[PDB]
Amino acid sequence: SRKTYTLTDYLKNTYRLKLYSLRWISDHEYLYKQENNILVFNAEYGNSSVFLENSTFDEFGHSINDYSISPDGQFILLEYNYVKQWRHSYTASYDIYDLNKRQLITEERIPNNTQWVTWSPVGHKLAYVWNNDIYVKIEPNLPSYRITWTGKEDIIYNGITDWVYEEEVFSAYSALWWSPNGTFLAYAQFNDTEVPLIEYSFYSDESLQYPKTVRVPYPKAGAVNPTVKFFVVNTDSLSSVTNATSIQITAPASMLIGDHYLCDVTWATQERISLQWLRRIQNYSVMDICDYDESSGRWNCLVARQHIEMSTTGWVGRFRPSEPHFTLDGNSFYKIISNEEGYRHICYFQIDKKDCTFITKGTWEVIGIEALTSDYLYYISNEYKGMPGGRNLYKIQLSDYTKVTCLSCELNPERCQYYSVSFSKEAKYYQLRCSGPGLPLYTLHSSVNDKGLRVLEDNSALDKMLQNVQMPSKKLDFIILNETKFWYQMILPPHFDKSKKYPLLLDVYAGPCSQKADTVFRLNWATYLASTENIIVASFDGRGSGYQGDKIMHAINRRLGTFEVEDQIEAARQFSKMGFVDNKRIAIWGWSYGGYVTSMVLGSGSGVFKCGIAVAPVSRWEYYDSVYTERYMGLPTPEDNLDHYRNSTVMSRAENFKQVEYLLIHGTADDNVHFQQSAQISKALVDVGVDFQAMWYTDEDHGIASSTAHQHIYTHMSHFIKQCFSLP
Amino acid sequence: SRKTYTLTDYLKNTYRLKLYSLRWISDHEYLYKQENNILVFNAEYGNSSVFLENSTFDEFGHSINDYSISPDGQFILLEYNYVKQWRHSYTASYDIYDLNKRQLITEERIPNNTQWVTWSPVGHKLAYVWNNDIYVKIEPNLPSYRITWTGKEDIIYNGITDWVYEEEVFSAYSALWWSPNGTFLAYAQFNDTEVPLIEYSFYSDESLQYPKTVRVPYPKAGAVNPTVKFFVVNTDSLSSVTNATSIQITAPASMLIGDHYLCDVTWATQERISLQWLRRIQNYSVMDICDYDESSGRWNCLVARQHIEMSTTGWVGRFRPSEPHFTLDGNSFYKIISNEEGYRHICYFQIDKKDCTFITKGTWEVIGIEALTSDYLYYISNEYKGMPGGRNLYKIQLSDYTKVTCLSCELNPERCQYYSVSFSKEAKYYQLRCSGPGLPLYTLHSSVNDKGLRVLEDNSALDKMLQNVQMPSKKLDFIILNETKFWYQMILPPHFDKSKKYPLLLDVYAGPCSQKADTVFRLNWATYLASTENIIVASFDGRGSGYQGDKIMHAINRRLGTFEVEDQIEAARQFSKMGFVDNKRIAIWGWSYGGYVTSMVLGSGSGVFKCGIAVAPVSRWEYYDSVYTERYMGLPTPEDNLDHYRNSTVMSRAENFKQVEYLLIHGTADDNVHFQQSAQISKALVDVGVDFQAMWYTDEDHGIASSTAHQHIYTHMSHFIKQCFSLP
Amino acid sequence: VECDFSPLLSGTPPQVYNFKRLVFTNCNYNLTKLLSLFSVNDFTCSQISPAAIASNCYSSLILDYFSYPLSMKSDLSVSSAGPISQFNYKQSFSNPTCLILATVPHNLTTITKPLKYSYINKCSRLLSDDRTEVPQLVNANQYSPCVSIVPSTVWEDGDYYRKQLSPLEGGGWLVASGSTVAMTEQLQMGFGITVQYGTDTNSVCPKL
Amino acid sequence: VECDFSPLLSGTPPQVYNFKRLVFTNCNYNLTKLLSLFSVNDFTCSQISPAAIASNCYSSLILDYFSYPLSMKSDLSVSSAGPISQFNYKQSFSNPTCLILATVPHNLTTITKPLKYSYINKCSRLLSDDRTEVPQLVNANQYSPCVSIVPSTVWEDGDYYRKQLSPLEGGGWLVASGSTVAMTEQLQMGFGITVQYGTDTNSVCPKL
Ligand SMILES: *[C@@H]1O[C@H](CO)[C@@H](O[C@@H]2O[C@H](CO)[C@@H](O)[C@H](O)[C@H]2NC(C)=O)[C@H](O)[C@H]1NC(C)=O
Ligand SMILES: *[C@@H]1O[C@H](CO)[C@@H](O[C@@H]2O[C@H](CO)[C@@H](O)[C@H](O)[C@H]2NC(C)=O)[C@H](O)[C@H]1NC(C)=O
Ligand SMILES: *[C@@H]1O[C@H](CO)[C@@H](O[C@@H]2O[C@H](CO)[C@@H](O)[C@H](O)[C@H]2NC(C)=O)[C@H](O)[C@H]1NC(C)=O
Ligand SMILES: *[C@@H]1O[C@H](CO)[C@@H](O[C@@H]2O[C@H](CO)[C@@H](O)[C@H](O)[C@H]2NC(C)=O)[C@H](O)[C@H]1NC(C)=O
Ligand SMILES: *[C@@H]1O[C@H](CO)[C@@H](O)[C@H](O)[C@H]1NC(C)=O
Ligand SMILES: *[C@@H]1O[C@H](CO)[C@@H](O)[C@H](O)[C@H]1NC(C)=O
Ligand SMILES: *[C@@H]1O[C@H](CO)[C@@H](O)[C@H](O)[C@H]1NC(C)=O
Ligand SMILES: *[C@@H]1O[C@H](CO)[C@@H](O)[C@H](O)[C@H]1NC(C)=O
Repeated sequence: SRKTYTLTDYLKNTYRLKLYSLRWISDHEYLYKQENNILVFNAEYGNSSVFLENSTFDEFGHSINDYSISPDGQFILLEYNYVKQWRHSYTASYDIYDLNKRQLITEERIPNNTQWVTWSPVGHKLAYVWNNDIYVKIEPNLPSYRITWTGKEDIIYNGITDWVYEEEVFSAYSALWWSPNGTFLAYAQFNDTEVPLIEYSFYSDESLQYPKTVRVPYPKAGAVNPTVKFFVVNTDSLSSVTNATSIQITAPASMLIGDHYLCDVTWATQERISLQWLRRIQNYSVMDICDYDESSGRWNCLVARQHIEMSTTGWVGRFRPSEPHFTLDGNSFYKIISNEEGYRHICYFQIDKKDCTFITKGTWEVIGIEALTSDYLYYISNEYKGMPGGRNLYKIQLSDYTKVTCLSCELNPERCQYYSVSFSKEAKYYQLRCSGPGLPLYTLHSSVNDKGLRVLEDNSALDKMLQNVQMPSKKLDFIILNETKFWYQMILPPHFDKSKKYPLLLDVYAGPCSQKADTVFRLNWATYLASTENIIVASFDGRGSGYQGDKIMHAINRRLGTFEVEDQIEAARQFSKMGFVDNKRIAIWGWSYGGYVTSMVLGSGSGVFKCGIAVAPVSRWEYYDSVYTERYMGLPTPEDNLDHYRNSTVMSRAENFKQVEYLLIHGTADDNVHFQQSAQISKALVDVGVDFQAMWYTDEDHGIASSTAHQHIYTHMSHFIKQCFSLP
Repeated sequence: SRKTYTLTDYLKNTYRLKLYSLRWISDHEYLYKQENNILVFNAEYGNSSVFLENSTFDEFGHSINDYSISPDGQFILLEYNYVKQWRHSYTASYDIYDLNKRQLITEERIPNNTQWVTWSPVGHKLAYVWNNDIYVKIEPNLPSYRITWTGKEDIIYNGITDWVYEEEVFSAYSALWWSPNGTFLAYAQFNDTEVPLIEYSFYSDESLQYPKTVRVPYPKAGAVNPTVKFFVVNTDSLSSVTNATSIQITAPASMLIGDHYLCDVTWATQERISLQWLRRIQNYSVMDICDYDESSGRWNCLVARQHIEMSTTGWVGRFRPSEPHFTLDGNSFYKIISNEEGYRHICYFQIDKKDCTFITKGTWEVIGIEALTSDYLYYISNEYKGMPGGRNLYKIQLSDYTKVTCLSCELNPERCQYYSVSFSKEAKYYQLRCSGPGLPLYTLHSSVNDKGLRVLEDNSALDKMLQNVQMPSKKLDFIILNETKFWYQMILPPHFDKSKKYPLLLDVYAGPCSQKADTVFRLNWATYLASTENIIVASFDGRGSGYQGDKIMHAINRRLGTFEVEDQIEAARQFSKMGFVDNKRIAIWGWSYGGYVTSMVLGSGSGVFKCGIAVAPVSRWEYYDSVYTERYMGLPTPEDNLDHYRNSTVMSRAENFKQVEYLLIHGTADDNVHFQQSAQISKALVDVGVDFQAMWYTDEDHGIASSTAHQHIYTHMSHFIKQCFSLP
Repeated sequence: VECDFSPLLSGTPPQVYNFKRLVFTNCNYNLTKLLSLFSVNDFTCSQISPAAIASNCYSSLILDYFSYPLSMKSDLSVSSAGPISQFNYKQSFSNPTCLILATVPHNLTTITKPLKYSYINKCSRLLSDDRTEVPQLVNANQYSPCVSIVPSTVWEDGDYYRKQLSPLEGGGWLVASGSTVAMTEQLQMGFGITVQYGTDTNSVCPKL
Repeated sequence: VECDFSPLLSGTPPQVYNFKRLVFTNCNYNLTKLLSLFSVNDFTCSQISPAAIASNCYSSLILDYFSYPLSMKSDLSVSSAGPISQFNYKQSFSNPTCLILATVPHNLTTITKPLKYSYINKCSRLLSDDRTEVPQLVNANQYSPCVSIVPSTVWEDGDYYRKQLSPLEGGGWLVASGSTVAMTEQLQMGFGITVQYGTDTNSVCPKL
C-alpha cells in the first residue's frame, strides 16, 4: 500500500531525474560541473582535474545566469542581468574573466543590453550583437570592431533573427556562423520594414500605472514577409583604421524572382560555405556552394555546384531542408533526403553532380546524421524493431554500405530504446543518452573499438525513491487503419485491471511531423493522473505524424484540421472498444496545435468526447505565422488554398460545443499563438449561446511556464478533469 | 401552482414594462410615438392630431436609429449609420427632411462620421461636430459656418467632451450650450495633448487578421489631466465672408493658479451665462456670472458676482457642484447646497450677495430642482416618511417658504413612492412617472389646480401577465448601527417561510453617494434568483451611501475600501441573525465599484462569505480615472494620500481568497475600468496559489451589454451561484 | 531738425501690450508723409482733431506703435472698457490724444509680420487668502504688470499664465490670460499719439 | 584641335555600370594636363605603358569615366574575374588599354559626388524551366543587360531586381543584385582609355 505520484509531486519536482551534461573541448576531454565546480575529465583514463573552483566568483557582485568558456581555456564569459524575450532570445550583461591572469577584464567591456554573444570555434575571438549591430573582439581586452551600422530596433536585424526566423527557421536567436577556425564570420540581415506588427498588452508589476503595448513584427499567413540578405566578413582583416568589408553572397536567381527564405547555413571547409534557400511556396529549395577567392577576397558560387531539392507531394524536409555533412575535403557531402518510397534516408552527393546516391534504405527513417569520419558515418534512426518511436545510434562503413553496425541496440535493450549521442572532436569518443523506457542512463564510449568505458549517471537514487510509490505503467503499441500501423501509447494506472472500465484522457498534439507515441520515460502530469486519479492517459500518432514516411506525413497537406483531427476521434473509438474504457468518461486536451485539434474534435459533433481542455490553441490558420502555416497550407487566396483556410476554423463549429464541457486557457503575453485566437473562439461560443469555462493567464507567454503560473494551470486543469469524471 | 420568473424570462424580456415617453414642444403640447406614428397631444383636451405617419420614411434606403424634430416643427433630423463609442458618444450620418416641402434636403448636407448634432432651443439652427470642429447651420439647406479650425483627433476637442469629461463631469458627449433663444452658442475646448493613453486590443470579426490597438487619452489618478478653455460665439453675426469670432471667457484667478476643471455651464438669461469651475483638489469651486456687452460684443464676468463654494469634510456636491436655477430676470438663483447639518437643501442666492438663504430644511435631502416659476419652485425630495429611498414631487411657495405642497405623496401612496417629473414649457402641465413599489404608472397633470387630467400608461397588461406567475416580494427596511439608521432591501422568494433557512446573495455597489435600497419596482436577475431558485437577494446602503446627509456620505472620505466594505460584511452578519438565513450559503456580487467591494470583502478573511462574483471590478485606485478617484482619495503622493491608495488594493488581500470561491469576469474592450485591473487581481492570486474561476468577454465594454454577451454572462453567473449553493 | 520715425519701419511691430514708444523733442515733423506710406483705415482723436494734430507745434510728441487687427477697432477706443484699456494700452486723459488704425501695403517690405496678433484678456492678482481676485489695471504711459509672464506673442488663444508672489511682493499669485487673432494678408497696425503743449518750449513743429 | 574633356568635369560621374564614353577623333590632347587636375593613385596599361600612351598618336581615343572607390582596386583589373569585368565594365582585349584610379581634390568643385558608390554583383537569366540560371556577362564596349532594372544608384547594399521576360525575349526572368560602398571624403573615380592605331588616319596626336 505504497504512496501515489501526486500532483504535488509533479509540481514540486519531488522525484528528480538526474542528467549528465558535458562539453567536449577536445577529441578526448570534456568539461563537467560537479558540486558547482567545473572539472575536465580525460576520456581514456577517466581521471579528472579541477578546471574552476565554485568559489572563484563568490565575490562577483552579481548572480551568474550562464557561463561560456573560450575554446582554448584562456577566457570565461560571464552572463548576468539576464532578461528573457522569446523561446531563444534575451538580453544581458557580460563580463570576461582572464583564466591565466585570474582577473576580471575591466576595459573595453561588452555593453549592457547585449542581445547575443558567441566565441569563435577555436581560440577566443568574440562576436556579439548589441542594438542590432554586430561587433567583433579579436583580443578580449581590446576595443571591438563594428561590423554593421544599419541595425534598427524591430526593423533591421544584423546577426540576430527576427521573430519568425527565430521560431520557424533557425530555432535560435543567433544568425551568426563562424568559419571552422574562426577566420570568417558569416551573418544574415533581416528587414522587417513592411512586416505588420502584432500588438498586445503587458501589465507587469502592480506599480505600473499604464499597461505597456508590446509591438512585434509578425507575418501572419499571406502577409508581407521579412526580407533577407547574406554576408561574410574576414575577421583577420579587421582594423581600427577602416570599416569592415562584408562581402555579400546573393541568393540564386531561382529564388530572387519572388519571396524566399534563407533556411540553412553550413560551412564545408575553411574557405567553402554552403547555403540553402527556400521559396515562399516551400516545395522548392536550392543549395549554393561558395568558395573564397584568395586573390579578390570574394566568394564565388558556381551555378554548376547548385543543388535543387523540390517536393511534389508537400513541402521540402520535415520542417525545413536537412543540413549537409561535408567530407573533410568538402568535395562531397551526406544529406538526409526523402526517397522514391517517401522515406528519409542518407544520400551521398558530389558538389558538382546533380544525382545523389542513397547509402541507407528501408521502411524506417534516419532521424539525424551525428558524426562523419574518413571511414564511418554515424546516425540515429528508428530501424530497430520497426518502432518509429524508438531511437538508436548506427555507424555505416563508407567503403561498404552493407557494413552497418548498431552501437546502442544491444547495450541495454530492455531499459534503453531511445538514444541521443554527443561526439568528441574527432568522434574518438561519444556519450550516449538513454531516455527510456527505463530510467535515463548516461554512458561513455570510445569509437575505436566501440568499447564501453563507463557509466556517468544511472539514476539509482531515483529508482530507490520510486520503489516506495505506486508508479503507473506505459503500454506502447499500434492499431491498423486500412492497412497501416498507427502507434499509440497509454499511461496505465497501477494495479491495472482490464476487466474494469477506466476514464480516458486523450493527450494530443498531432501537428505535422509530430510524434506523441515513443519509448521516452517521463515524470509528468499524466503520471499523476494515472497514479493518483486512475485515469488512462493516451496519445495517438495518426495521419500527419512523422518518422514513418511521407505517405503518412504528407497526408494532411493543404488540409490541416481534417485527417489528424478525425484520426484522434477514431483512436478514441478504437480505445473504448478494447473493453477497459468508460465510454462516458473520455476527455481530450492539447496545447498549441494540440489545443487546435482538441477544439476541432470537441466541435466535431461526434459525441465520443465528454469534456476537453484547449491551452493556447490555434483557432484559424490566417492568425498564425507565415513560415509555419504556408508550409502546410499554401496562401489564403482564392487562386491557391483559401477554401481550406476558411473550412478549418474552430469558430465554424461553435454550435457543436453545446454537447461538451470546454475549458479554454490562454496567456495574455503569448507572442507565438496570439491571445486573439482564443478571443475569437470564446466570442463565437458566446454569439451562439454555448457555456464554457475560461481562464486567462496575465503576462504569460506560449509556455505559461513561470513557476506560479505552471502550478496554477495544472491545479486548475486537475479540478476540471476530476470534475468531468465525477472523481472525489 | 403557477410558474416562476425564469432566467429565460429575464433574458428574453418576456414580461415587459411599458413606458410613456413624451417631448413637450410648448407649454401645453407634447409629442408621442404610437404605433410608429408621431402624434401631438394637447395637454388640456387630450385630443391628438397626427404629426408624422410611420410610412413617411418607408422609402428612405436606410435603417433609422434616432430622430430629432426641430423646436418649430419645420424640420426633422434623421440619424442613420450609427456606430457606438463610449457611454454617451458615437458617430453617424444625418439627413434633414423638410416637413413643409415634405422632401429630403439633398444639398450642403451634414457630413458622414458626424460626432454630434443639436438643434437650437427655438427655431431650427443646427450646431454639429465633425472631426472635432464645430459647424453651424442657420438655414438647413445652406452651407455651414465653420466655428473652429483647431480640432484634432485625440488631442483638441471643440464642442465635444474627451473621455474623462464625458464620464466623470458632464455625463454626456456634447460640450455645446445654446443660449435660450439660440442667439449665442457656448462651447468648451479640451486639450489632451499631454494626457497618457490607455491602450488595449480590439479583435472585431474573425476576418480581421491583425487585432486593432485602441488608444484613448485617459488620466489615471495623479496623471497629467486634460486642459480646458471656454468660448461663446454669436450665431447671428455669422457670415461666409469672415471667420467666426469666438469670445473666450477665462476662468477665475482662483482656478488658474493650478489644475482645474469646468464643471457646470448654465444660461441665466439671453445675455447672461453662469459657469462653475472646480479645482483639481475638488473641495473648492467658483461660480462665474457673465453678461454680454452689446457695445464691445464681449462677456464681462464681474468679480463681485463670483460665488465660492467649498467643502471642509469632503468634496463639493454629490458628484459635482449643483446647477443653479435662475429667476426670469437672472438677478437671483436657487441652488442645492449642503447645510450646517450636512443635509442638501435649496438655497436662495442674489447674484451679487455672498450669503444665501435656505428655503428648505430637515433631516432629509432635496434630490433635484425640477421647475421654477414666478410663484413656485418645484423639486423632488425624500422627505416623505423619512424614507431616503423614496422620491416625491413638491412645490414650495416663493412668497412663503412654509407653504410647501406635496404633489405626489397622496396620488397613489400604496403603489407609488418613487417619482420623477417632466414639465411643459412654462410648468403649466407635468407628466408624473411612478417607478415603484407597484407597477410603473404614468399620469398627466395641470399645475394650475394640481388637477390630475389622465392616466397615460398603467401597465395593466403586465399586471395581467404577472398574475399567472409566482412573483417574489420585496422588503424595504433599516437596521441601527451605533445610533444610525441603515437601509437595506431584500428580494424574498415566493411563499416565504421565515422559519426555514435561505441562502443569501448580497447585491452590492456601495460607491460614494450610491443607493441600492429604494422603492423602485424591478424585473431583473434577482427576481429570477428569488422566484425560481429561492435565493434571498439583499442590498445594503452603509457608510458612503447618499441622500441621507454628509455624515454618512463623507464617512469614506480619503479611505475607500474601508467603511463601505466593513458595513457590507456587518450587514451580512445582521441578516444571518434574523433567523431565516443559511449562514453556510451567503454569496456576494457586484459590478464596477461593486466588483471592487465584492473582492475586498472576499479577501477580508471574515469567513462570513462562501463565494462571490466580481464583474469588471476596480482592484487598485491608481488604475482608475483622475476626476472620480481624486474626488474621494486626493492624490497618490506621500505629501497627500498615497498610504490609503496602497492600503486599499484587492491584490494586497490575495492570500485570504483561499477561504472563498471566486468568479472574476471582465470585458476586453472596457475603456472605463480597464481589463488591467482584473489582470492584476488574477496575477496576484496565481502568484499566491489561490484557485478561482475566470471569464473574459472579448470586445465587450464596461456594460457587457451586447445581446449575446448579456445572456451569456448571466447564464454563467447562474451556474456559479447555483453550484455554490448546492442547488439542482 | 526732421523727426526720426526710423525704427518703426524696420522690423516687427510688437504686440499691443509691448507697445514701442517714440519720443519727440525739438524737431520738425512730416506726419502726412508717414501716413502716406500706410493705408489708413481709422483716425480719431480726443481733445484734438486729425486736421489740428498735423498743423500745431508742441513741446513733446509721443508715438506709440504696435501690431493690431482692424477687427478689434471697437476695443481700441478712448471711451472703452475692453481688455485693451484695462490690461494692454491706455493713453493719458490729461493730454490731447490720437488713435490711428493702418495697414502696411506690400510696397512696404521692411515691416515684418508676426505669427499672429496677441492681447491680454485677463490680468489679476489672487490675494494670499486664495479667494480674493483683484484685476490689475494698466495705468497710462505704462505696461501691464502681466508683461513679465505673458510671452511676446501668445502661442494659442486662451492660454493662461501664473506666477506665485513673494511675501514681499504681497503674497498670493499673479495671473494672466492671452487671446489671439489670426494674422492678416497685409499686416495691420495701431498708432497712439500724445501731444504736450508747452509754455515756451514748443520746439516740435511741422515743416514747410 | 585640342581634345574636349569638358563634360567630365561638370556634374556627377555615373556608376561603373553606367560609364560615360568620350570619343576622340582628329584632335590634339594634353592628357598630363587632365591628370594634373586629379590626384592619381594608380596607372596600369595593357599592351601599352603610361609613358607611351601620353606620347603616341592614334586614329581613335576613347575615354570612359565613372565613380569608383579605391577600396575596390583589386576588382578593376584587365586580369580579373570579379563582378566588375563580369557584369559592369569590360575593356577590349584586342586594343591597347589603360586603367586609371584617381581622387578629385577639393580644388575641383564642379565635380559632384553621389550618395554612394554602386556596382552590379549579379546579372543572370532564369530560363523558362524555372531551374537553369545563366549569368549574363557584359561584352566589351557595352553596358550590362541588367542596366534596365538596376537604378542609377543602388539604394541599399544587397538589393535585388527582377523582371519577367516576354516569350519573344526568351521567357523566364531577368535578375540582378546591387552592391554599395560608402562615399568617401573626396570623390574617387575610374578612367578607362582605349586607343586605336590607324593606317593613315592617326589624327589624334598630342600637342606641343
Ligand atoms: C590524467 O592523468 C594523466 C596521468 O595519469 C595525466 O597525464 C599526464 O600528466 C602528468 C602529470 O602527472 C604529465 O607529466 C604527463 O606528461 C601527462 N601525460 C599525458 C597523458 O600527456 C593527465 O594530466 C590527467 N588529466 C586530467 C584531466 O587530470
Ligand atoms: C584558418 O583557415 C584560413 C583559411 O584557409 C587560413 O588562412 C589562410 O592561411 C594560409 C596559410 O597561412 C594563407 O596562405 C592564406 O592566405 C590564408 N587565407 C586567409 C583568408 O587568411 C588560416 O591559416 C587558418 N587559421 C588558423 C588559426 O589555423
Ligand atoms: C384639439 O382640438 C381642438 C378643438 O377641439 C383644436 O383646436 C381648434 O382647432 C380648430 C379646428 O377644428 C380651429 O379652427 C380652432 O381655432 C382651434 N382652437 C384652438 C384651441 O386654438 C386643436 O387643433 C386640437 N389639437 C390637436 C393636437 O389635435
Ligand atoms: C434672443 O435674445 C437676443 C439677446 O437679447 C436678442 O437679440 C437682441 O435683440 C434686441 C432687440 O431686437 C436688439 O436690440 C439687440 O441688439 C439684440 N442683441 C443681440 C446680441 O443680438 C434676440 O432678439 C432674441 N432672439 C429672438 C429670436 O427673439
Ligand atoms: C564547492 O566545492 C566544495 C568542495 O568540497 C563543496 O563542498 C561546496 O559545497 C561547493 N560549493 C558550492 C557553492 O556548491
Ligand atoms: C551596465 O549597467 C550598470 C548599471 O547601471 C553600470 O554600472 C555599468 O557601467 C554598465 N556596464 C557597462 C559595460 O557599461
Ligand atoms: C403605422 O400606422 C398604422 C395605422 O393603422 C398601423 O396599422 C401600422 O401598423 C403602422 N406601421 C408601423 C410600421 O408600425
Ligand atoms: C456618406 O457616405 C456614403 C457611403 O459612402 C456616401 O454615399 C454619401 O455621399 C456620404 N454622404 C455625404 C454627406 O457625403
